[PDB]
Amino acid sequence: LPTWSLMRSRLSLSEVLDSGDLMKFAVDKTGCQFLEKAVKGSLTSYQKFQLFEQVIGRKDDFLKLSTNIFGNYLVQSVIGISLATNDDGYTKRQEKLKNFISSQMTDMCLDKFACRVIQSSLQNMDLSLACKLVQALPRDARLIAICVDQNANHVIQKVVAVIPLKNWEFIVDFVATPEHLRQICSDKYGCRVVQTIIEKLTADSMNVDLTSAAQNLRERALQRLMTSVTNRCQELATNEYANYIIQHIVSNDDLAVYRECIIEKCLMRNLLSLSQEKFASHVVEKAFLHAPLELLAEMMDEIFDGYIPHPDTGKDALDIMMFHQFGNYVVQCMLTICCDAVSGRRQTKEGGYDHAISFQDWLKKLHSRVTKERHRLSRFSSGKKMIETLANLRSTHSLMLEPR
RNA sequence: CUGUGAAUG
Repeated sequence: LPTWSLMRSRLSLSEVLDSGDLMKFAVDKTGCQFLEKAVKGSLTSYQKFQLFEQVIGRKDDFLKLSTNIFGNYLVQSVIGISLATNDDGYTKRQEKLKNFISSQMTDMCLDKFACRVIQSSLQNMDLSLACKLVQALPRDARLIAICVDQNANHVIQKVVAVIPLKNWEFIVDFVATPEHLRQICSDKYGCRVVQTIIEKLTADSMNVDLTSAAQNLRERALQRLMTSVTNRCQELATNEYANYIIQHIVSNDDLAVYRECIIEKCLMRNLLSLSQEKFASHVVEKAFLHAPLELLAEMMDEIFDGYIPHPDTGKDALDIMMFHQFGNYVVQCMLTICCDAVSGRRQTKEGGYDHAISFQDWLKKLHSRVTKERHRLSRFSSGKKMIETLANLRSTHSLMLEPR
């Protein structure tokens, strides 16, 4: 810290701005707190002019402060003041700030601190200028690195949240490329980007404000991304991170038409295998909970009768799943769904049929199996829940098998 | 006999 300031209580902001030493204060733990308090006061027109010039008016200083642990806060603060100061330099200032960021977009996105300057600009700038920042995003392998970066992934998520889809449609098609989807989806941060894109592309209650034309644009982008997801959903559903994306599609009511596509193309005929997977068993659970009734019947039939019992012991698919360390959560789900249906906590009407009598059949199968195996089941936390679940109803009312 | 997901003072 410069010696002429040592920090005196009578230090004024104008002193700091006039001295040429603002960069010294801005990168200093104590000096930045002074500037943070100062710029919150009633600034004269010239004080603002000096701040605009010295904080967001000089490209190299702007980058040094934006990439600084303390200076990035001063940058965001001055950006806010510049956007709130509607003088005759307003248009020029915002244009220059867009140019500074655009010219260093990728490096700023990857920086722990400068990515906060990006996000604050995206949501605070006038929409027309914020859309220009989005155009400065890269389109090659650097975009993959941005989506899987611990910092830069939040830049993409911010774009998706505050910028209309027309501006970032290239990101949807970039992610949907089979080679790119595999890399991004199986990453801890990339999977958050994909899930955030899917939610923004959903016609849920947070998109009812869209015009018809923007709804059509959203629907077409959703269909392109859903095609790539459902094309490698088996790989996605078993992955430690991408299984959350499959769960989200299967469980979200506003993605109903895709839940049936995912179930039929990925989970059907693989329920026994996927029920024994650490990550995919959660997907199977969601599918049972949310499947349409016509499909749920096929899923139940696959568990009860889709596999040939073991030729030596007679162990069948239900026995494997009911006692498996992950499969038991699927069987519990099946039992809970049936008990909810017969007790009235779940409706049973679909497609012109009443499937009440079908839930009765599945419950009777499960009750009969649980009754016969009650002694083995009573050893386990899962078995005790299943027994308890059936008792509450009476009061009120990886090994593979040969598939069929 | 219980079973998995984000980066600044």
